[PDB]
Amino acid sequence: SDAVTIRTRKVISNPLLARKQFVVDVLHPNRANVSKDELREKLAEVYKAEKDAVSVFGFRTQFGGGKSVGFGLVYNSVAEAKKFEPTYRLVRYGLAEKVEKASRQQRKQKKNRDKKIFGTGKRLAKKVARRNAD
Amino acid sequence: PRAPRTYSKTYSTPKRPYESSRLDAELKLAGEFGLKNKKEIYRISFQLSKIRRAARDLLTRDEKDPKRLFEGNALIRRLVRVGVLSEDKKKLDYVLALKVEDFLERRLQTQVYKLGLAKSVHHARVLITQRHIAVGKQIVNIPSFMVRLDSEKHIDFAPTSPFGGARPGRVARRNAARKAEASG
Amino acid sequence: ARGPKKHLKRLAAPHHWLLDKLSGCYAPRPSAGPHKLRESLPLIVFLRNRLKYALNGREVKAILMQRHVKVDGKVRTDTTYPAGFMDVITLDATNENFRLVYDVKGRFAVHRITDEEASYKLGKVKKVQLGKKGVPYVVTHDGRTIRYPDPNIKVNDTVKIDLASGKITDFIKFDAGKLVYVTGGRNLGRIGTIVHKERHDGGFDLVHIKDSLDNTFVTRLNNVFVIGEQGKPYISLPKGKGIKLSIAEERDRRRAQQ
Amino acid sequence: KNSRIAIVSADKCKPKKCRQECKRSCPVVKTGKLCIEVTPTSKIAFISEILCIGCGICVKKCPFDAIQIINLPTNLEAHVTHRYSANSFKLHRLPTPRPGQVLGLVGTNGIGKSTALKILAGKQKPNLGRFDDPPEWQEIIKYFRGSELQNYFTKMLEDDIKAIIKPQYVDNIPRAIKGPVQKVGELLKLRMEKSPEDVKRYIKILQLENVLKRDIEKLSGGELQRFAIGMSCVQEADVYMFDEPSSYLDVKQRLNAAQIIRSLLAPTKYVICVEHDLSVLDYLSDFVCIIYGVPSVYGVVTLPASVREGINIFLDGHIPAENLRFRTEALFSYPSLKKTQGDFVLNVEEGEFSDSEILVMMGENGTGKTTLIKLLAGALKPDEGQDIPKLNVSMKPQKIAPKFPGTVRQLFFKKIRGQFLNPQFQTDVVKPLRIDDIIDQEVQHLSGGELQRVAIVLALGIPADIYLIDEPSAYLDSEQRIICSKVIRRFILHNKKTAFIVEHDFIMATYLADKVIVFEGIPSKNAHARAPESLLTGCNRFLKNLNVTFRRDPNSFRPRINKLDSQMDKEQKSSGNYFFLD
RNA sequence: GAUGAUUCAUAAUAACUUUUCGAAUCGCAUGGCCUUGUGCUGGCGAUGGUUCAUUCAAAUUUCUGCCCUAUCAACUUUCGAUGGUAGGAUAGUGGCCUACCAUGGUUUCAACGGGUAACGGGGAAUAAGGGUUCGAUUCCGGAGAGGGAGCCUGAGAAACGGCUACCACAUCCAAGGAAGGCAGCAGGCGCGCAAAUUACCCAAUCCUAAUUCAGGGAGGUAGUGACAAUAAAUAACGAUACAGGGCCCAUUCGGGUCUUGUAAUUGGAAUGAGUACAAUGUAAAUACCUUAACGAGGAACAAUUGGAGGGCAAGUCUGGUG
RNA sequence: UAUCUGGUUGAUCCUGCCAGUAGUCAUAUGCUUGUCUCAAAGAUUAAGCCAUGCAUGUCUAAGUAUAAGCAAUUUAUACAGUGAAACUGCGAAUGGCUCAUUAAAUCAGUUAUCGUUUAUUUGAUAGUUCCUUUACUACAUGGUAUAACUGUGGUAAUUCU
Ligand SMILES: Nc1ncnc2c1ncn2[C@@H]1O[C@H](COP(=O)(O)OP(=O)(O)O)[C@@H](O)[C@H]1O
Ligand code: SF4
Ligand code: SF4
Ligand SMILES: [Mg+2]
Ligand SMILES: [Mg+2]
Ligand SMILES: [Mg+2]
Ligand SMILES: [Mg+2]
Ligand SMILES: [Mg+2]
Ligand SMILES: [Mg+2]
Ligand SMILES: [Mg+2]
Ligand SMILES: [Mg+2]
Ligand SMILES: [Mg+2]
Ligand SMILES: [Mg+2]
Ligand SMILES: [Mg+2]
Ligand SMILES: [Mg+2]
Ligand SMILES: [Mg+2]
Ligand SMILES: [Mg+2]
Ligand SMILES: [Mg+2]
Ligand SMILES: [Mg+2]
Ligand SMILES: [Mg+2]
Ligand SMILES: [Mg+2]
Ligand SMILES: [Mg+2]
Ligand SMILES: [Mg+2]
Ligand SMILES: [Mg+2]
Repeated sequence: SDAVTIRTRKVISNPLLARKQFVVDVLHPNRANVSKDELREKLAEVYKAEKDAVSVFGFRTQFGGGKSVGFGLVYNSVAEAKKFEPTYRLVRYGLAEKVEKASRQQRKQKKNRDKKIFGTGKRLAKKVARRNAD
Repeated sequence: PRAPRTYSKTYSTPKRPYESSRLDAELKLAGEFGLKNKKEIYRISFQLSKIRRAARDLLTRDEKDPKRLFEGNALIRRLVRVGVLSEDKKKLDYVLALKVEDFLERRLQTQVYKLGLAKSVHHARVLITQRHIAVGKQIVNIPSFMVRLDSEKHIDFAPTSPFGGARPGRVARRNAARKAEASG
Repeated sequence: ARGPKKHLKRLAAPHHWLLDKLSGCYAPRPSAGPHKLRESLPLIVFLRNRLKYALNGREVKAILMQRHVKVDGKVRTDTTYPAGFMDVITLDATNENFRLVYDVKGRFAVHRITDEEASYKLGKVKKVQLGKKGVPYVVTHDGRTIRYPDPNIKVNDTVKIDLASGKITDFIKFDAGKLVYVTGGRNLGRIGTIVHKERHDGGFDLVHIKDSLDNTFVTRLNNVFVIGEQGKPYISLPKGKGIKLSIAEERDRRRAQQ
Repeated sequence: KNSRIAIVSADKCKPKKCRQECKRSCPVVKTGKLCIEVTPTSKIAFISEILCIGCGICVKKCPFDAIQIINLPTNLEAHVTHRYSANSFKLHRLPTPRPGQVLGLVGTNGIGKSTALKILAGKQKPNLGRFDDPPEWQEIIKYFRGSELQNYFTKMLEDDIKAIIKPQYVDNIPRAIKGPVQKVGELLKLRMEKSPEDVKRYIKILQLENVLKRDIEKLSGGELQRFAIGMSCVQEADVYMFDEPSSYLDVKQRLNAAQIIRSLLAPTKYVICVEHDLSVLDYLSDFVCIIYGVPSVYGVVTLPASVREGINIFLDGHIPAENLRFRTEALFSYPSLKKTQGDFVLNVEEGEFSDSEILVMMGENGTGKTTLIKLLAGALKPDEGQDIPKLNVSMKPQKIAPKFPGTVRQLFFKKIRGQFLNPQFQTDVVKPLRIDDIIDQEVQHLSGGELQRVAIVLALGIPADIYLIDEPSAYLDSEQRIICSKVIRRFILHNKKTAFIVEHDFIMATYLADKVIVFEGIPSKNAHARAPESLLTGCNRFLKNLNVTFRRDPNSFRPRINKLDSQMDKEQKSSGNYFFLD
């Protein structure tokens, strides 16, 4: 860690989405990048809100190093952050948990399989459970 | 579908392939400026042809004409800004008299050589390409960079390199490793 | 074929929205509303591309569903609701009030207005007739129908509409010496006083118009919107005041402030 | 890159009117060769299979669409999945597992159907045709990019998939036990891995009731197979393989064997199996995958099909999806009168075992068919004498067991060389069978399927008094069954001997039946044998004893089972006629 | 009252109707005033509904403009061809159709026929100026869903991931019967000189729906990809041996400074291609950008493709054939 | 970026063609192939034929819920939370693909509807119906079904019923 000197820029307060949105410019000489979590900690001490109310993304590192430029959001509370931030960024921060899902094809196969049945399907099921005798 | 990406071609080969005068001219240019193929010279003659075509289209227009004034001042301004066109010669007739050595003196390769950080155009080429050069505070490794004549004061070695300091490099650190190995 | 279209490709969208040609195949097709889809501005492109209050259409929908924005005093939680010329847009968080007026480059401007001015709008009457049971009405340029109007109001006049009620406060007639706004065509965005109008029975009445720097031009009567008498307008004009500096004067003015 | 040949259709080729434009056009005919032989009087144009380069010029130059280009199997040197070794068997494609569904593999034995399942299970990681330097999983997955198999193989590395195979070799599994010795049940008990009550009770379905208490080694091949299925079914696994489940099973068990495998199916689960019997596959598989290629040289997996279309393609031998023809179109007194152990009374009943005219002898699984054949060979005597020693037996065990370091051709010297006359004698019978290939190979690492074929030839050799072929249906493909039945038939006319064949199949039985020893009786509890009843009568009795009815296919005469309650099935019980072509 | 203009908007009268519509609907909040009954009264919505206007559209329509061909000079007209009058049908205008009537309508200024390896346009390539050739294909319009024809539902379809029949293919079958339509996305056969993965995802762009939430092979993402297009490595620098100018010298063939290039002469520096912690990237990854650790120097990390009579750069060669 | 050159003769000057020369969001093919960005891609021949899977569905405080579904109560013995099925309502006429047909046809620019249909959106807009009009009655609110469900079944088989 060598003097990352995080500077927020182009700041604008958005009360419609209950946040502040800004471009973050970080100078990190003698160092590869700066990680998003350490960015969030430093921005959390700059705007004094919490860590779980700040969000960063963007972050292309400049050619030749020494600089990366990204986008930040601090929120008005972590409640408002959990109601407006996208879920992929919440599970990236560890605020939500990645719901385990079947794959997209398997869901589509199951939906087309249920398209062929009319109603609950209990009568067809009991008919095959009877005709297991014959 | 999405909007197509525009692209254009940036050079043009000459009409007669084998003519001894033009061959000896382009080899003199390539040797004096440290170029790798004839495509670079064709690129500059294409750019100069486009500039001359715009200036030819404006000089047919009469003077005091609003298009001629606007685009002549803009073209003259871009040429005096990149340093291809001198400060006194600013009259759109000197624009026509330009030639490819005026453009070739402004590349980062020959500027690094003229500032004297290089000792050759070929050393300048490899110094640029191997990232020991920084025109602002930003590394440039493109030899055809066309410095803009207030950037000439700021061409210097990169901070994150040897020759600008703070860590030697792979083969130096290896040789130091061998000599510290022999000491212990 | 076979019915109405529901999509709108990018590169087919109106050019004054200033949507960049990359980042997507589609543009937000304006839904049916008070304005024609070419001379309109959807709330998604106003909230995202002009005010930068959102980064996604998903965020524009998130803004809209908590009933923050309202347009002409009604809430309008629709993503592609066509906001058009002279519409007021109220953002109660930040207590902001915009009016959609053109800048002289021909694009919709971010014209912040005060809270007293957000209480009204102007409308150009498009037809006056008698409805059922002999009740007269006018139809303004954004399709509002107003019953029992003043008998002096003929077509191509401007009526001041109250926007809490739908009532008419006052009205500006159409003759020489009237301040106009050009909404349509090549001269879109310019403000000038009308000098005279050309009869042309059979189609496309022309009107001659000169701005404050005494530059004349002419426009069809379809694209002219009277906004008051010379001197005072009935609304606040945006920055520039519809002057149309040439490109020579424009880079001279840019080299002043640079 | 497949070899292309022009076939001419008998329909819509009319040489009298055609002006023989196919013949004039042909380049190979121009070079001199008689690639197409056709004259105006001729019935049909003939195109030589080996003198056609498959250019396709003839197809364009015909007044009628009588000519058509098809492909032929060939070595491809491309898209290889696996080579065992240098100059070894090559597996080109890999079947794609389908979720929720049964996917059947059909082909000649030795084509790589078993190789596919091991690869899918993870047992045999593919080398993509690099035996010398096998690629690691990182490289295999990148080969599979653009396919469902990439995601499927990635999951296996992450232990997201559990895949179990049911071995095709019944014989190997008794040798290897959890312990030194154990009975059947305690093997099941520890690896039940499923509550007995809540899931459907496979043990009741798989007819394992009595045999929970026997030691594993005593079990015959017939019982053992239903035990092998039971070990796979008790497992909780994401993917389920079943190699050759039909083997050593009678008709009622095979339908139940079809029933058990499908019951495993779930949306998450995968079920893929290689079954040879066509008739069971109707009730076994949603989808059918044909494998083809010269045996033990190369094998190519094809696109799947639905069963009804899939099976009909296999019988036809011409896949239409890929325009190739893979060319497999299917078309005296001895009154022993008792034997006991005290537990399973196989009371025999009198027979006039006929002269020189082949007989089936057909039972059920626990019905103790082998005891009679053990008793015709002198062994397993009756307690209270009345044992006739007259007959001399060339039998062949059901559990054939290798004990010697023998190359085949030397085993040809050791017992069966005999006189080896060229006409109608052991030289003639061998020619259809592919035993000419296997002479070099060692019998110990001769394949199980091929080991059956060597035993069949081995047993037929010594005439003795009576060869008794025991159960020759196992470990043979469909085509090999047709060849084997005829090769038995042609031989057994020439010798004035008889044979009691111990089939658990039915269709080969019906082809190789003149008189039928029936075996009515409870299985795996005291039976009762009967007399060698005549053909129409004897199938029907056994068919009565199971409530199974068979229908004669109109086009191809293939015997297909009926549904348990259906119009034909009801009609044939009422008419009394459970079978046809008597 | 309007329009350039109306038998227009609108109003009135007399009837008509087989009689259209004129709320038996849903959610939150739950007040106000009383002779106190479960009294009267009342907010913000949601859905529906007649008519007009508006918007998204549609259907017709005016003017002008299309490649080659006269080895196409006359074409249309009982079966509508051109017009007239009435009707019918249509959402409406009209030979759109019918009844009666008249004999018209197009054409060398190229009608009518034939051909097109012809969807039209924005546009593309190449051009000093003028042109010539192309446009299946990112946008706009049209048409089609194997070929034809017919129709249901609906605001909107002559709909094909709707139905009906015929014609052509073609599947299953227990022979009774049943089900079909990739010029969607992948993929296969065939054809050929000729063109990619039966992968991941709704994160973005937007669309649909009762709807912020669900869905989307639309669309995005990676794979394949020398179709074109941009930038741009394959070496840079010394020290010493080898082939050169006046001059310090005014010391005849002596150092040669000041350079220019060869070297079976030696030195360190420099760096990416590559590999890889990590972080960034991303829906999750891969890659790019950044970066520890490793990664160079002559048999290593080794650039080809065509040529050397002329046109047209480059042999006053050496073997082979004859 | 307004350029030519080789070949008819014993030599010459011409006519004149052939040949070279440069380009191609023109294709194909051969040889070769390190890096970054960007990118077309079964049009031509066959609008030839298709195994397999997917590509059109949809829920709000706000149409209908006694799932013999899941939850926890404590407002509420009529219901009231979440929520399958099914009915109702919308959507499936947009999108995507291709270029066979088509030569005053399509199309382009420019007009017209005073010659018409228009779901939706947005703005307006409906004291008149006790149809024989003193009750012939329900307007503090009228009648049937029918699905899902439950149960009995047929067919080899279908998104059959
Ligand atoms: N483990 C093995 N090692 C080497 N060769 C084998 C092996 N297994 C089979 N082979 C050879 O390659 C072929 C693979 O087919 P196989 O595994 O027997 O399946 P199938 O039962 O379809 O023949 C066999 O015919 C055999 O000759
Ligand atoms: S298609 Fe064959 S059979 Fe028929 S006319 Fe031609 S050559 Fe003879
Ligand atoms: S495919 Fe060619 S070689 Fe073969 S028969 Fe036809 S024309 Fe002859
Ligand atoms: Mg929209
Ligand atoms: Mg096997
Ligand atoms: Mg008429
Ligand atoms: Mg008429
Ligand atoms: Mg065509
Ligand atoms: Mg075509
Ligand atoms: Mg199109
Ligand atoms: Mg259509
Ligand atoms: Mg087709
Ligand atoms: Mg149709
Ligand atoms: Mg389709
Ligand atoms: Mg396809
Ligand atoms: Mg060469
Ligand atoms: Mg040569
Ligand atoms: Mg040579
Ligand atoms: Mg030369
Ligand atoms: Mg001559
Ligand atoms: Mg001569
Ligand atoms: Mg030429
Ligand atoms: Mg469409
Ligand atoms: Mg409304």
